[PDB]
Formats: sequence, structure tokens, C-alpha cells
Amino acid sequence: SGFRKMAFPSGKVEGCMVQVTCGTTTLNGLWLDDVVYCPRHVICLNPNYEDLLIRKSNHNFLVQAGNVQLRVIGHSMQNCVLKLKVDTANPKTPKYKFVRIQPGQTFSVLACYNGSPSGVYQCAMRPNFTIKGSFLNGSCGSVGFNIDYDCVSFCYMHHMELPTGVHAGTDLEGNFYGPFVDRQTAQAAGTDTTITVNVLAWLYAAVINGDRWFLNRFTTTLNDFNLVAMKYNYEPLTQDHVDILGPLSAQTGIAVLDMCASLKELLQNGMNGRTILGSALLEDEFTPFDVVRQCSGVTF
Amino acid sequence: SGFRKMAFPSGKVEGCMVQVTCGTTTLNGLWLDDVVYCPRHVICTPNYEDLLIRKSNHNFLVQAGNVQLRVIGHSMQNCVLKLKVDTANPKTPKYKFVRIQPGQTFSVLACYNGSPSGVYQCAMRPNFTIKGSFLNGSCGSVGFNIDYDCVSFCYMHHMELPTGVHAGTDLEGNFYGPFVDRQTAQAAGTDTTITVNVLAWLYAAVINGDRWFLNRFTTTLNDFNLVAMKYNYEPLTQDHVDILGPLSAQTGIAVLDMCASLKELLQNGMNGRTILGSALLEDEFTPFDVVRQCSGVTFQ
Ligand SMILES: *C(=O)CCCCCCC
Ligand SMILES: *C(=O)CCCCCCC
Repeated sequence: SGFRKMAFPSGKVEGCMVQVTCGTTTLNGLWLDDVVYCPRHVICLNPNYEDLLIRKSNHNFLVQAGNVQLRVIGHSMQNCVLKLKVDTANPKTPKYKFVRIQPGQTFSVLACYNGSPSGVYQCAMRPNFTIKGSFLNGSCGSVGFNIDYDCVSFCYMHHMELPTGVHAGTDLEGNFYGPFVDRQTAQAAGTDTTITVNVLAWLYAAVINGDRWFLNRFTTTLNDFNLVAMKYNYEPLTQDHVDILGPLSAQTGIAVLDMCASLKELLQNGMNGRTILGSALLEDEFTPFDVVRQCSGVTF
Repeated sequence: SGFRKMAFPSGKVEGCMVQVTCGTTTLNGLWLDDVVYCPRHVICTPNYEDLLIRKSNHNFLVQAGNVQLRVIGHSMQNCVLKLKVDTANPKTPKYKFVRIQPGQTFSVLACYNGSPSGVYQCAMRPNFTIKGSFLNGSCGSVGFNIDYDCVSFCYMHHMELPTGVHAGTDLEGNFYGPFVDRQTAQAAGTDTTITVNVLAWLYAAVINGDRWFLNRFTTTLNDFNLVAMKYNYEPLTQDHVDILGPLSAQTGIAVLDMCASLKELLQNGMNGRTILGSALLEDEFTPFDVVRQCSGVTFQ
């Protein structure tokens, strides 16, 4: 038992981190097979990336893997990411995929500086397409990932910090999550919402862990609960969310719409001093999959 | 900016994790040089000396992935079994075995069948238990800290107590607290909030621009400790004040000045406000955790 903000083990990603330098700019790169991926702003107010890239040559990119220098034999741009072909395939390349995640999904971040790891943490892609990360200057090129049975699915690459302290980035194909751009223009995160299906998943995790003070004898309907969710800035609950919660409702014997009646009471009345898994706020950064994995040992 | 529950990168520890089987029990072992360390209760199903004397090297099946490591010797040190193997771990990091004090945090690499599954951060509570997240089969999973390239192993998982919290040993097999590896009725004593860690996290909040809770008054250790006792917080000592010195210098806020701000939070509550997104005071970030995360300390 117990329930924590658990990230995936980072070792498979640590073996892929390199330092990429172009002129006075230094950031991180991800080295998979014979290619190094990094934010294209490593070569750059009003940039003409295509003209900047044609002006640069292979020798203008300094790639360092620990103490070894990688010879760059090619270079191309894919959206907001720069791909540097190197003369050696990474002997530590794990099984990997590049995936674009949807809002509400969680992933681990290996924060890096100068191609070296600082730490790992778990975060979620918010409904407004930002992440509440922990990044400082030089963390660009740090990636977010999920691990499924030895295969690393890379989903995020860090590019920037927005005015409110939240972060923006791209998938490993260079496509920004949300409306953000890699230019020094005005851009801010939109209004965010709470991920309802994750709050319910975490309520089931609390029940599995013995916290049942918030349970009640009542059951609501999807339509009635969604009216409550809109008032509290919670994402609408769909029948697909109810279905995905299936293993947790089966394990605890509590229907999803029975748990929704507990959530409605918690939204309207609070906790009156009590806590749920050590928290006085409703937590929305654990998916239903994260909960079955951590609480029941699914995939372990 | 941002402040997350951040674990150390786990790559150096994943390279040491192996599967240890004795009869019908499978658990995790830590492989350093030509020795595998694991909980001695792997030999059970209770006189441990007699259970070990009856065992032979062939009764221990050790696997590093799908590769078997032949056991060529065995011995018991306190509550850990040391299995000498025919292969030295070529991924053995620079390491130390350290026994930590209550309040200290560490990263746990949760493992099942010798396979790393998750990483999270937790603390040695003042009652010598850890509020971890472990399931059946997680025994032999370790807790650690890293400094430069040296891994200090501080915890090996052995058991879960009635309240869902956990108990284990250092890597020399000595239990933290008054717990034993027997099937007896053991219980965690009353816990206390780690004051020095709460102060550290308030400095983390200040570094991140959260400063509504600051006041310009100062207090004394004696006056602060009267309030601490009332709210089940550990007394603050001159050692804790000295340990907060660097964070005090970084923010320009004296330790006793921050104590007067914590005193007001304890007596008045947060009144609907949050600090680093939390409605409760967090006590599982040490002063050093704040320095590492806010300055971007990396590991080699
Ligand atoms: C990047 O520097 C993070 C802060 C952005 C603020 C922009 C001006 C309001
Ligand atoms: C180990 O078996 C964890 C559960 C212990 C509870 C004993 C009964 C209170």
C-alpha cells in the first residue's frame, strides 16, 4: 500500500542525453540511433529558421556525450526540432517510440542541464496544453516520457517558460503542444480546467488505500454530475472515462457514478479538516492507468 | 521556475537491480561488485541462522535481466543476506552505505522481479517509518541519495506495517526504528512534522515568488518551539538553523524571521490560500533538496 507521485525509472533516458552547442547557446539533446534531437532555437525576436539553418554547417554543431565528442555528418529541421545525424549509433538506445499525448495524460520528465541529469518527476499535460514543470535556464531539450515494458515512448521536449511559471514544449516531431511558438512574441497559457477522470482515479486509489471517509450511499447520473463539473471548472465526464475507470470500480465495488456523488459532495462542502492520501486539495495528475499500476501492480 | 517532488535520476541504481529467488519466494537484490544484498526473509517458508545453515549456494537463483549470476558464497549480516556471485557488476557506481537520520529524504527505486518499475521521493519519518508506495514483491527495493557520481544507499525495503507505512533496514541489515523481520504485532509510534523541512519548503516558495506568508517580525527558538510542540512539530535546534543558513543567505530572510512566518501559519492557517500549489505545509523536502532543485545540480 501507499500512494506517491511516482515517475518511471529514468535510466533508459539518461543513456540518451547529450549536450548540444551552437555558438553561444547550449542545451540538451536526445540521442537515439545515429540521430540527435534538440530544440531548433539552438541555432537562433523574428527568426528565419530555414535561412539560419542553410547558413549553418555540420561542423557548427558541437555534440558531447559525457566525455566523447560526436561527429555530426548531417542536419535537418522537422518543425521546431533539429535533427543532427551523427557518425555513431547510440549503443544505449532503448526500444523507443515518438508519441503525441492528449490533455489529461501523465508522463515523467528527466530534467537535464549540459546533457547531465538533475532529477526526475511526474507531471501531466494540462487541458490548456502546458505542463506545471520544474525547469531552469538551460533545461531545453529535456524530455518527457512513459515506459511500457522496456519501450520508451517520448512525448515531450522542453522549449520554454510562460509568464505564469508553467512550461511549453513540443512532441519529438517538433510540433508544439498548444498554440505556442518558438519566437520572442507575447504568449500566455489559456484558462485551465481540472481533469475529472484523474480526480476520480485518485479517489479510487484513496479507497484502495483505506481512505473511505468521503464515500456516501448515493449514486448520481452522468448528466447530473456533468452539470456540477461545469460549475466547478472540471472537464466533462464521458462514457469512455467511465469505461476506463472499469478496473477500479470493479476492484472496490464502487460504481463510477457512486464515486461521482462523493466527488460532488467534496466539491460543494470540502473536507472539514480531513485529508485524502495526505492531500487537502483534489489531485488530478494521476490517470486511471497510473492508479491500477501503482495500487494493484498492473504491468509489474 | 516550478517546484516538484523530484527524485534523483535512477540510472545508476537500475544497473544494480537483480532478481533473487529462494524456493517459492522471489524478491529484489542490490548487485555491487561481486556481491548481491537482499532481505534475509527470502529464505523463509523463524530461526534465521538455522534456516541459512540448511541452505546452499545452489538454493539461490540470481538473475540480472535474463542472465543468471552463479552464487559462489553466502552469509548473513543482520537482516540482510550477502550472496557472493561469480560475476562483478560492470555497472557498479561509486557508492557508500549510509544510515540516515529522521527527517532526511531519499529516492526509492520500486522494483518487482528484479525489474525497476517506479521512482519516487520520500522521507525517514521521526517515528522511523517511511510513507512509501510498495506492493508484495517489492522487498529488496532500495532508497538512495546521489552526490556528484557517488550513490549513498540508505534503505532496503522489508515490510509493511498495519497503518500502510513501511519499515526496512540500512544496507548493513539494521532496521530503522524498533522493528523486526518476524510475524509479530508491530506498530508505528506517533509521528511528528519535520520542522526544518517545512522551513526549507517555505524558502523554496520564496525563491519561486510566493511570499504572501512572510512577515517582518522575528521570533526566538524558545518562543517558536512552544508553538511547534502544540502543533506536533519537531523542536527546531541551532543545528537546523545552521543547516538553513545557505537558503537564508540566498533569499535574504533570516532563519528566525522565517520561523515567525511559520508560527503565524500554524496559529492562523492558510485561510483558503496556497503555497507552491499546496493547502497544507510540506515536510518532505530537506534544505539540500531545495538547493539542488532551485539551482539545477546535476549528477555525473
Ligand atoms: C521566461 O523568461 C519566463 C518569464 C516570461 C515573462 C515574459 C514577460 C511578462
Ligand atoms: C502486512 O501483512 C501488512 C498488514 C499488517 C496488518 C495486520 C493487522 C492489523
